[PDB]
Amino acid sequence: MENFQKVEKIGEGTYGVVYKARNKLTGEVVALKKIRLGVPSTAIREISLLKELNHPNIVKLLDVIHTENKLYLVFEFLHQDLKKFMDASALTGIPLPLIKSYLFQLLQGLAFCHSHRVLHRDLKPQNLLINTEGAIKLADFGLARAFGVPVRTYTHEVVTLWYRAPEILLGCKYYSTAVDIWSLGCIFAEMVTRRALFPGDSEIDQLFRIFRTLGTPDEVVWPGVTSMPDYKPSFPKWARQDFSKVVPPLDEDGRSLLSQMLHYDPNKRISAKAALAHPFFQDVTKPVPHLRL
Repeated sequence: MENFQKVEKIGEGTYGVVYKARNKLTGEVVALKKIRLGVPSTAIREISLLKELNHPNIVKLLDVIHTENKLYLVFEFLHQDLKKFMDASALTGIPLPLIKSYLFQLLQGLAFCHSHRVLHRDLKPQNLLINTEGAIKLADFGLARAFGVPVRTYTHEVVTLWYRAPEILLGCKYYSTAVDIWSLGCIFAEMVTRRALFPGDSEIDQLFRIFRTLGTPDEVVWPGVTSMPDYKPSFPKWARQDFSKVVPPLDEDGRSLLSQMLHYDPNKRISAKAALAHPFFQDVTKPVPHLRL
C-alpha cells in the first residue's frame, strides 16, 4: 500500500514476507508482515485479539489491515533477532547476567500471555527480538492452527522442530502453555552452550534426540504417555543422561530451573510464573548487549 514505503525485506516468515517500512505520513518506522489471502473468522478475531495483548516483552502489534486480497500486520520495529545475536556472540558466549536477564524477561512475557489464555506455540531464537536497551521481546505468535500446515506457507521455507515439545511430537491435539516453557528451556540451554540442545532434522529424529538425552519416557515419569496418538511401544528405550553433561558449565540453580522446564509431563513442567520465583533469578539484573546495527 501507499501508506507505507518499503525500506528493505528483513525476513520471510511462516505466513508471509516481512519488510522494514515507514509510515508514509507519520514517518514512524515499523515491521510490516504481508500475507496473501474471505479471511478466517477463527483468524480474523484471534488476530484482532493479539492487538489487545500489550506487554514490554511482547512485540507490539500496531495494526491489522485486511485489503485487496491481502492481510497486513504492522508491528513495532526492533533492532535484531536473538539468533543473529547468538551467532555474533558465539566466540565468547553471551555473558551469564545477560542470559539471565533475557530468560527472566521472556518468562515475564510468557506469564502475561498465559494468564491471558494466549499461547505462542512456536518459540525459537529467530522469533525473539532485542534492542539496545537490553530488552527482549516475543515475536510472531503462532496461530492456532488457523494456519496449520496447511501444507506450508503459501510460500517456501523449511520449519524448525528443534524447540518442539514432546507432547506435540507425540500427537497431543490439545497441548497447553507448557509447550512454550519447553521451547524456552531449549532456548535457555542453547544460549548457555552455544549450540542447539535438540537439533532434529525430522519429527522422529527430533523425538529420538530428546529421548537419547532425557531418557525414553514411560508411565513412571509421564502418566498417559504410552496412550498418546503417536506413541509406539517399538520406540527405543534410552537411559536418561546425567544433566551435568547437558548444559555445562551452567551452575546448579540454572540446571535446576532448566530441568523443571524440560519435564516430560506437561502437568509437572514448571509454569512461567513459578519460574520467575526460582532462586536462579535472585541476583537478576538488566545489562545491555553490545549491538552492531
